[PDB]
Amino acid sequence: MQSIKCVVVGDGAVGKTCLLICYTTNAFPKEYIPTVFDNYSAQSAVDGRTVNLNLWDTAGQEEYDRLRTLSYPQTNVFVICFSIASPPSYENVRHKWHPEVCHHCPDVPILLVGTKKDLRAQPDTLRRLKEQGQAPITPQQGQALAKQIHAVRYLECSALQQDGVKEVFAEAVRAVLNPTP
Amino acid sequence: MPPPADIVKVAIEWPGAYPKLMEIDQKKPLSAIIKEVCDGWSLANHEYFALQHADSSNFYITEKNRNEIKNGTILRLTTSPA
Ligand SMILES: Nc1nc2c(ncn2[C@@H]2O[C@H](COP(=O)(O)OP(=O)(O)O)[C@@H](O)[C@H]2O)c(=O)[nH]1
Ligand SMILES: [Mg+2]
Repeated sequence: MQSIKCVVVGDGAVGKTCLLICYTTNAFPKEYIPTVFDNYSAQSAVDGRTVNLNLWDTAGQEEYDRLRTLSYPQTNVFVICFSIASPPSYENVRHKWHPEVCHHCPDVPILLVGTKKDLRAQPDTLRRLKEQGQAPITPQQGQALAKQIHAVRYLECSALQQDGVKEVFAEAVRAVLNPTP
Repeated sequence: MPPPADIVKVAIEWPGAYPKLMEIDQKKPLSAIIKEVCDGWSLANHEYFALQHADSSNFYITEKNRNEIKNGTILRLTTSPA
């Protein structure tokens, strides 16, 4: 077979842990626990081929900045997440996450992922964001950010609904096995 | 008063090698932990090595203080002092 190291990064609470646990266990975490680091594995059929994924969960908090970058050596692909329901986490892709992974792993492919798409049209989220003068990220905005940071692709998912999660990691594999110029 | 955790997550650096992110079994002797760490970096003679805080304190890790290590602490593999 063939293994691939995939690290998932992004702001605290954007949904990194639920993404990974849903993908690898088909269960949605019952309780939020801050991540320190976690190494998961998956074997996935991707375009008729069986691939091993060596998956890493990271702490998004600035408190663990140095710890997180110790997980980056030998990474083959980064999945950078922002929450569709938190525009500040989108801006931190531009200001923190994309520059940090490129600083540590020059030219390593990046998949951009908008999480929690089930919240985009939820009235309560819409009302809470409106009190902050905000609105959920649109798919076109997600594409525009992917273009800006030279991500291989923008994808959206809801780990809670188990909607689009499989496709994120299949595209991560393709970024390593079928490099695009 | 609550007891310490029996497993703790740490990162360990060895200058020139790739870092190791691992969970430490706190019921396992520190020497066995160091042997596991050393094995990963193709190092033998583990009793000639020690773990020390990577941050500015640079305290050495011992059987008597390993209970104070929190999850997410960065350690450095070094030569034992004595
Ligand atoms: N509505 C919704 N909530 C989510 C989703 N994924 C995660 N969450 C919630 O968002 C919070 C943070 O999720 P988590 O995966 O731990 O984020 P992390 O801090 O990036 O690891 C938790 O309360 C989760 O239940 C999702 O797809 N939809
Ligand atoms: Mg997490």
